[PDB]
Amino acid sequence: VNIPKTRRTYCIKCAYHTEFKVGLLKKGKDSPRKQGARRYARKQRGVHGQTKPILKRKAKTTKKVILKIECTKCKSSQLKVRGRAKHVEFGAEKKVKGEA
Amino acid sequence: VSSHGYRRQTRNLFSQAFRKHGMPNTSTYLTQYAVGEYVDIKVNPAIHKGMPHKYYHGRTGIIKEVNRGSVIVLFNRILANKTVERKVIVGIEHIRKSKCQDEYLKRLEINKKIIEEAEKKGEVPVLFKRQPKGPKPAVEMLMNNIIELSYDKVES
RNA sequence: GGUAAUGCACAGUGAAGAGGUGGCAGUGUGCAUCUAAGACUAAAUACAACAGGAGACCGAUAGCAAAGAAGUAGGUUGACCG
RNA sequence: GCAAGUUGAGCAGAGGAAGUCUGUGAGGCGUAGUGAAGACGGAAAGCAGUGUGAGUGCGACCCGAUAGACUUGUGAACUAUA
RNA sequence: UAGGGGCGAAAGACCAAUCGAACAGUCUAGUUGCUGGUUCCCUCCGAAAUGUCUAUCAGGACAGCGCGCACGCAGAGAGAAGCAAGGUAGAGCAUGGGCCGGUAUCCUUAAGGAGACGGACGAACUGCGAAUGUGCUUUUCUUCUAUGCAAGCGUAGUGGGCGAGUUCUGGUAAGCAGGACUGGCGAAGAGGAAUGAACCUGGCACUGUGCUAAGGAACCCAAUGUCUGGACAGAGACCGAAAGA
RNA sequence: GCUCGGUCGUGACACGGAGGAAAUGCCAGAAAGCACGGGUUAACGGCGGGAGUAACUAUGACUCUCUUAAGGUAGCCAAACG
RNA sequence: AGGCGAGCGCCAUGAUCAUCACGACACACUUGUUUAAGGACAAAGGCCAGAUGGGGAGUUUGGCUGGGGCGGUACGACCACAGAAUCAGAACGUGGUCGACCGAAGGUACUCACAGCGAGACGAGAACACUCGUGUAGAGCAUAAGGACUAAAGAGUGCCUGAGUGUGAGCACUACUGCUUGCAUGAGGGGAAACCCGGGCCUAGCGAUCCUACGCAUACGAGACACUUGUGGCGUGGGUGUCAGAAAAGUUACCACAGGGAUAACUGGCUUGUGGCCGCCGAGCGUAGAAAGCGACGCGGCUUUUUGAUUCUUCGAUGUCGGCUCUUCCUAGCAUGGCCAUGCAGCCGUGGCGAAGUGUUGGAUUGU
RNA sequence: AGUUACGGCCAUAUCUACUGAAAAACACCGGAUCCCGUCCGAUCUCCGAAGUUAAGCCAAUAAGAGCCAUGCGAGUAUUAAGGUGGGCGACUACUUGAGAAAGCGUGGUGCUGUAGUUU
Ligand SMILES: [K+]
Ligand SMILES: [K+]
Ligand SMILES: [K+]
Ligand SMILES: [K+]
Ligand SMILES: [K+]
Ligand SMILES: [K+]
Ligand SMILES: [K+]
Ligand SMILES: [K+]
Ligand SMILES: [K+]
Ligand SMILES: [K+]
Ligand SMILES: [K+]
Ligand SMILES: [K+]
Ligand SMILES: [K+]
Ligand SMILES: [K+]
Ligand SMILES: [K+]
Ligand SMILES: [K+]
Ligand SMILES: [K+]
Ligand SMILES: [K+]
Ligand SMILES: [K+]
Ligand SMILES: [K+]
Ligand SMILES: [K+]
Ligand SMILES: [K+]
Ligand SMILES: [K+]
Ligand SMILES: [K+]
Ligand SMILES: [K+]
Ligand SMILES: [K+]
Ligand SMILES: [K+]
Ligand SMILES: [K+]
Ligand SMILES: [K+]
Ligand SMILES: [K+]
Ligand SMILES: [K+]
Ligand SMILES: [K+]
Ligand SMILES: [K+]
Ligand SMILES: [K+]
Ligand SMILES: [K+]
Ligand SMILES: [K+]
Ligand SMILES: [K+]
Ligand SMILES: [K+]
Ligand SMILES: [K+]
Ligand SMILES: [K+]
Ligand SMILES: [K+]
Ligand SMILES: [Mg+2]
Ligand SMILES: [Mg+2]
Ligand SMILES: [Mg+2]
Ligand SMILES: [Mg+2]
Ligand SMILES: [Mg+2]
Ligand SMILES: [Mg+2]
Ligand SMILES: [Mg+2]
Ligand SMILES: [Mg+2]
Ligand SMILES: [Mg+2]
Ligand SMILES: [Mg+2]
Ligand SMILES: [Mg+2]
Ligand SMILES: [Mg+2]
Ligand SMILES: [Mg+2]
Ligand SMILES: [Mg+2]
Ligand SMILES: [Mg+2]
Ligand SMILES: [Mg+2]
Ligand SMILES: [Mg+2]
Ligand SMILES: [Mg+2]
Ligand SMILES: [Mg+2]
Ligand SMILES: [Mg+2]
Ligand SMILES: [Mg+2]
Ligand SMILES: [Mg+2]
Ligand SMILES: [Mg+2]
Ligand SMILES: [Mg+2]
Ligand SMILES: [Mg+2]
Ligand SMILES: [Mg+2]
Ligand SMILES: [Mg+2]
Ligand SMILES: [Mg+2]
Ligand SMILES: [Mg+2]
Ligand SMILES: [Mg+2]
Ligand SMILES: [Mg+2]
Ligand SMILES: [Mg+2]
Ligand SMILES: [Zn+2]
Repeated sequence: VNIPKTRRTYCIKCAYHTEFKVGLLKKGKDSPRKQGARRYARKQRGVHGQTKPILKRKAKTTKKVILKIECTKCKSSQLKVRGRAKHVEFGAEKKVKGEA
Repeated sequence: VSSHGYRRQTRNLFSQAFRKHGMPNTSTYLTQYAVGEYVDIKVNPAIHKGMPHKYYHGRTGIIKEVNRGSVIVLFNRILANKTVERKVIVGIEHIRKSKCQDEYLKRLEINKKIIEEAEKKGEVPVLFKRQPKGPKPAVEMLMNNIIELSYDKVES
């Protein structure tokens, strides 16, 4: 699947159509200071073994394509969801018809 | 085993009749509908928006609400041994005006005359009910021109 | 229950004379309230053996295992069992 | 039974008394709802008992495993080896 | 030398008639979706063995079918009369699949091929199309109807089914395995098929007199005779094929 | 699997470093192991297929071809092992 | 405080704190070398952290299934067939497909067809490019199967990113999911305009609570106030294929317990494929000649003595193969008695009929 | 009464040969300068009247093919309810009801709405 690097679309904050910059969303790093991390650290602490379950019988191959789009004027962001695909490319050459 | 998609088992239903393929006729689009009319559903397979589920094909119901190019029709259905009302959205290409009230409306037109006179002259209407066909009538016959019948045909 | 430590310990480290606390981690600053690392204390509260009084309780296959010389006659190699 | 209210909380006063009568007097639920909350507000008789059917927890309609653990409890008079 | 320990010229042998983990006592009335049992009379009403989800398939829960209390109340497991939808039985072989043979004529060969046509066919072929069954409106439409219906609230049992008639799928078949429709036995006695869960007659408080059903009428055993044709085989009343004199 | 040698890399807590008002984080650091190179079967164990070819026919000493860590030696057999 | 190369890094040596070997003494610590020998090493203790660890400890090792196991997946989805013409409707019934792909194969406006067949046109042939006439789809429509489509939904060509943003109501047995449809807005698109567009012509390509990552504004914050961390709310992603969602390998012939004829290993019952026995027809063969004796290719039956198929009875127990011993029954007749046919000279035979009274043995190898 | 513009129901209107037609239209027809579009003024777009009823459109003809109706096939095929009807089965007779199709015969061959124009 090929996606262009730019898209003119409606910006909710500006309340009219504007140019946006287009790219794949990126998963950030887990923080030790959140309530879930704190709870788990304390529970693991003693001689208690493994205290929470871990998935082993996994089954899926792909994961869902998700695009982050940024408004060039006001820097606000929107998230667009596009379904499952094994491979993604940004800004490659057009699928020109009637090749040799 | 069978499957359970939205258009399961519709090979015979949802197919055009012989020498009747193509889009609908102008009369379909120029018919005006109103709340409270009785209407009859027959799906046109060539139109892919506003199709009802195939249970409703060939059933008749009553118009509840009217929109730009679609209608909402009220139906009743038995589920788990109880009666349930159902509100079905249909596009105007898949409906035709029902004939089911025709005779009753004629009868009302006759009643509407009598019920006025019944205030002036009588006290109660005669009301013009239908009656089922009675016994066989009496006959007077001239008795010339007799025809005899016989087992002449041997039927080898 | 005590949740980015409620209390108690062990090893390293280890104060100030001024310190401790105000149910969420940190740094600063007013405000409120107390004074740890020494000791004593009545009354109002809990419950066997033994004694006394009561009862919509049980009435000798019941009520304590046991209404007579009952933890007896008798039994386990033994602990114990009856 | 009383009713926009209702109630034998504990406890005190009287009384030849584990009964009964009278006080003082909390709390709880009700007298109208909506949201995580900041915030806002606009329908619907209840409270306490005497009993019956029925749910849940305790031995839980009655009888019944192979097993698991804990003791500062016992055994080499049969049988094994030095 | 003592119990998750001993001791073994090794067999998981032996450790007080106990050993692939001793005995005593306690926690403990350990747990059980599994087996057994569960104590007086009469009156009235009366089921289910199906659907969805479940480490679910000998169990649950939710819904469906009972009963009790019942605010209330024009309704009905039947017909007519207008109106819709359907592709089965029959019938056919016009698109698609597909078997055998063709006159004149045509094309080449001097073979064969095509053919104006006939016969034979499909659960996944259709050009046509029933009966029975399904839904809508009208009591302004016959006929019945209060000893009747009944929202709502509370709560039970059930969730192994099996059989007859009519039909269907898998299988050489089966008192075999699995669906659909209308009544049964389950939970149903009485009279009849000699006997039999389900077949025929026909639904049960307690008495007395009459009459009929189904099935019978020499005798067992309450009631029997008549007329007309067939039939001679230790036949038939109970009973097997293709083929035959 | 066991054993011997070196690090070239990885690999903990401590101990340091930078920054910030401070907490939390970040960076470095890092034995033995692991990885890497050798030894070892009276250690656990393992030890092949397909084509042609000799003056009757058969059989193949001989040839070619695929393949490996090595392709079952000396013996013994329808044996308690066909 | 010195020196090098167009104040930089690089090369010299001089002051300031730890610090690793090596020596030499004796005081902790060690040893019956004890009026002694060692010596800050050893050995023995303590607190944290890595490595190894069936030596041990706890526990687990899905379901459906013509009994279980091995095999398949009828375990989550989609099309067609059948199930006696609405809808629904079982079996490890039938033919198949899915866990994706695409900036166009998405949205709009306009133009024109196609597969073939009959004539033509150098090289040029069966099959090259160009034309004329016919052409209801005999083509295409990415990917199963069905349905749909003709001045198009197919093939080309132009422009666009609606594969917008808030918030309602419903359909499929309706939670998740998929689709249909209402109102409001965009300094939205395409088209002259009426009209159409919030993915793919329609029916398939998918996933809760808690935790965590990101986007969006509006909240909270403990005696008070400021900031760094934190906690709330809505929406999407990270995943459970046993797909309405536990974190999981074997073996027991040493074996225990609760139950089951809801379910196997005997017999019996129903069935008779397979096993065995009998009929009908007459192509050929028999020295001539259908039929003394045979009888191809086909067709109809009977039996329960073989082995299957099914699970009705018994799992708080019906003793399981063969032999020995002893009795009775059946006939589909091997001998013995009476007969008929013959390819019956006689002898020996072969095919048939009524008949079950009396007979049908001794041994070698082998559990048979 | 036809035609023509815009329609309704979508073959009684289709397909193949032939033949007719007053008036007014409808067409073929003559050019490309511009607007517009092509390999190509063939198509599309624009500007025109020298010609012509030859074509199309309209109408007639044909023991025409196809479509539409009706009669017959036929109370035939199939089917609902019923009985201690029959048959070893496969299946089938009877009683009260409902009721076809193909073939083949005969007839048809567009009908209409609103406006404009032409004796
Ligand atoms: K004190
Ligand atoms: K006693
Ligand atoms: K004693
Ligand atoms: K209870
Ligand atoms: K017990
Ligand atoms: K011994
Ligand atoms: K033993
Ligand atoms: K033990
Ligand atoms: K169970
Ligand atoms: K009753
Ligand atoms: K079940
Ligand atoms: K329930
Ligand atoms: K056909
Ligand atoms: K058919
Ligand atoms: K239940
Ligand atoms: K029962
Ligand atoms: K009954
Ligand atoms: K009887
Ligand atoms: K029976
Ligand atoms: K008699
Ligand atoms: K050898
Ligand atoms: K051998
Ligand atoms: K010394
Ligand atoms: K010394
Ligand atoms: K010395
Ligand atoms: K273990
Ligand atoms: K089965
Ligand atoms: K399948
Ligand atoms: K397709
Ligand atoms: K505070
Ligand atoms: K406070
Ligand atoms: K949070
Ligand atoms: K997850
Ligand atoms: K599951
Ligand atoms: K195990
Ligand atoms: K053993
Ligand atoms: K068996
Ligand atoms: K048994
Ligand atoms: K035996
Ligand atoms: K004989
Ligand atoms: K005999
Ligand atoms: Mg730890
Ligand atoms: Mg269906
Ligand atoms: Mg705290
Ligand atoms: Mg007494
Ligand atoms: Mg006693
Ligand atoms: Mg003794
Ligand atoms: Mg309370
Ligand atoms: Mg109020
Ligand atoms: Mg008990
Ligand atoms: Mg345990
Ligand atoms: Mg059931
Ligand atoms: Mg049971
Ligand atoms: Mg048929
Ligand atoms: Mg069941
Ligand atoms: Mg009975
Ligand atoms: Mg041997
Ligand atoms: Mg199983
Ligand atoms: Mg498309
Ligand atoms: Mg849409
Ligand atoms: Mg769509
Ligand atoms: Mg599930
Ligand atoms: Mg059974
Ligand atoms: Mg047989
Ligand atoms: Mg037998
Ligand atoms: Mg016995
Ligand atoms: Mg028994
Ligand atoms: Mg016996
Ligand atoms: Mg005989
Ligand atoms: Mg003229
Ligand atoms: Mg020009
Ligand atoms: Mg021109
Ligand atoms: Mg002319
Ligand atoms: Zn913006």
